[PDB]
Amino acid sequence: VLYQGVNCTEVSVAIHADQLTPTWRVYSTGSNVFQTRAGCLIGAEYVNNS
Amino acid sequence: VVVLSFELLHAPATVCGPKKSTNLVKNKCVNFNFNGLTGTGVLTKSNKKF
Amino acid sequence: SKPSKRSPIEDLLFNKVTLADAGFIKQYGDCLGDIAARCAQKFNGLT
Amino acid sequence: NTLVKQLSSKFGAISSVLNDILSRLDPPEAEVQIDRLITGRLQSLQTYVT
Ligand SMILES: *[C@@H]1O[C@H](CO)[C@@H](O)[C@H](O)[C@H]1NC(C)=O
Ligand SMILES: *[C@@H]1O[C@H](CO)[C@@H](O)[C@H](O)[C@H]1NC(C)=O
Repeated sequence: VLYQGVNCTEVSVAIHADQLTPTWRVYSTGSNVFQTRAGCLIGAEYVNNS
Repeated sequence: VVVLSFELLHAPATVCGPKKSTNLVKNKCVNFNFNGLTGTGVLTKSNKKF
Repeated sequence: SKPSKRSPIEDLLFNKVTLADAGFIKQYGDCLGDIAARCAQKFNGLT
Repeated sequence: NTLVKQLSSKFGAISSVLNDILSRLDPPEAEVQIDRLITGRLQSLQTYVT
């Protein structure tokens, strides 16, 4: 899931506080949260290989 | 007959209903009501000079 | 010799055109300042 | 800029802000004021898309 236009830190804080309107949660672990210019991508592992 | 005339547009209102005030919460997403003006948002100290 | 590895002409072309959006995760411009437009400030639903 | 500025238009409503309409009026009248705003905003978005 890509949360468009938002910083991953804010999304993680909102998740921990149970402040988000969608009540589903993507399981979050290390290496599954990646910040891109399109938004915060949770549920995909970023790799160096192109 | 009594006609009660009033303007609801000007910001510096002086006649409010008997609604109780709460404390002031800053830096959190809060549903606020300031003299009848309502909304949802994060309140912070302003650097604006009113 | 410079980041982005663009040609001298490309560097000139990019500096001469002024972008309005320059989209990024622009959540740092939402406090204080002058809350400059951009044109919905990510507040009125336009991104 | 045009699409955002159109949000301040009343389109015949007592106020361009939905919170003021809902705060001042009971649903049977608030719905009328809101329908006026919905029509104006829908026209603004349809124009934008075209
Ligand atoms: C996210 O927020 C942190 C501060 O909490 C900041 O250092 C970082 O640059 C931000 N990232 C983006 C993409 O806005
Ligand atoms: C890619 O390689 C660099 C080498 O310095 C490393 O710092 C970075 O964490 C690597 N990223 C991934 C996703 O493996």
